[PDB]
Amino acid sequence: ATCDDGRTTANAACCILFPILDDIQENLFDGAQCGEEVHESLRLTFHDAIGFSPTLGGGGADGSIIAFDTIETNFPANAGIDEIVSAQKPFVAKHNISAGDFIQFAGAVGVSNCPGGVRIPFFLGRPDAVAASPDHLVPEPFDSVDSILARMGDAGFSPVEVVWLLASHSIAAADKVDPSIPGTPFDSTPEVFDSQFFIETQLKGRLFPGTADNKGEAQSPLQGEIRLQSDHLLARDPQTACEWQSMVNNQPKIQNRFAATMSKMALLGQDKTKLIDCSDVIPTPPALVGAAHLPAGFSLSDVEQACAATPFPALTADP
Ligand code: HEM
Ligand SMILES: C[As](C)(=O)[O-]
Ligand SMILES: [Ca+2]
Ligand SMILES: [Ca+2]
Ligand SMILES: [Mn+2]
Ligand SMILES: [Zn+2]
Ligand SMILES: [Zn+2]
Ligand SMILES: [Zn+2]
Ligand SMILES: [Zn+2]
Ligand SMILES: [Zn+2]
Ligand SMILES: [Zn+2]
Ligand SMILES: [Zn+2]
Ligand SMILES: [Zn+2]
Repeated sequence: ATCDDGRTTANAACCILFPILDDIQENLFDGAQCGEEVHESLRLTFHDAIGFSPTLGGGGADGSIIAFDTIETNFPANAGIDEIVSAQKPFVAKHNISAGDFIQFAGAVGVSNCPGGVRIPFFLGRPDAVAASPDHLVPEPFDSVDSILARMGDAGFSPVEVVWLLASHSIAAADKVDPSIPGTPFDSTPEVFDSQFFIETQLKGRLFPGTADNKGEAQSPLQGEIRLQSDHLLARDPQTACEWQSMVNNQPKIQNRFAATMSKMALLGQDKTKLIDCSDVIPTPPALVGAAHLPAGFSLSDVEQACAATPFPALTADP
């Protein structure tokens, strides 16, 4: 199909997304860059979608975190999310798509700006949200592995899928874990969707980048990087450590599994067969530039290897 401005897409219903794409690329993503608002928009896709429990309710990827922002943004696990919700709200008001569609569209567009990134499958047509998520549905960085895997499993994700989703932490920072050092990233390349997060979380912790007693924080290996306790444990626990290590210097697996599992997450509470595939509106991501490495001065002895079956791969260090 050909849209009014000459751009093409498989289904004509998708044409409405093109002015939305251009607006968010400039005005939410700072000119199609992989910066703060991409990272916050990607976090928003998960905090919207994981509000989904067969027992307790919540409609999953339904825009509830925007439609019922007064309730959801005050949940403790949603600390700091009000900023991206307030930034996205005027776009939803101006354009003619539902909040649930907008949150997943913005997350997919954002990720596509990141070198190494992927085009997350995107489907159009979610109805407006009809309930707020229950509290206590979003995993917290001081939750146990058992807790996190039980919560994610309740929403439909296996332990390997949790690891795959956490490739998101390769383009991510924290503002509320240690409020003395807001904006501190989880890996050394927060504007590159790469395996550095899976490498750097496996290094021996050395320091606290800000203060020393924050709930849900573990020691980091690097000044200028922050480590969550949940990531420390997921990299080391016998249920997940082998999958975690399998991501290291495995860019094709990171890409393939993150895209597939993000699509599953973006469809929680929805029926793909009732929606329209508009995946081809999402931009082509740039390539990695771009090689997996240990930080300068580090060696393989600094890796806390946690997979009994497979030795950690031999990486080189930056000079
Ligand atoms: C599995 C359990 C998870 C836990 C415990 C967790 C925890 C956290 C925490 C504590 C922060 C920092 C919030 C702040 O202080 O500002 C964060 C940020 C973030 N999370 Fe995760 N997360 C999890 C899973 C995921 C998933 C599945 C995604 C996929 C979309 C995701 C995407 C992000 C992104 C992109 C950020 C960066 C936000 C920014 O830069 O402001 N998280 N997460
Ligand atoms: C059950 As919970 C996700 O608030 O630790
Ligand atoms: Ca929701
Ligand atoms: Ca990265
Ligand atoms: Mn942030
Ligand atoms: Zn910006
Ligand atoms: Zn519009
Ligand atoms: Zn509407
Ligand atoms: Zn709770
Ligand atoms: Zn709790
Ligand atoms: Zn908890
Ligand atoms: Zn365990
Ligand atoms: Zn480096």
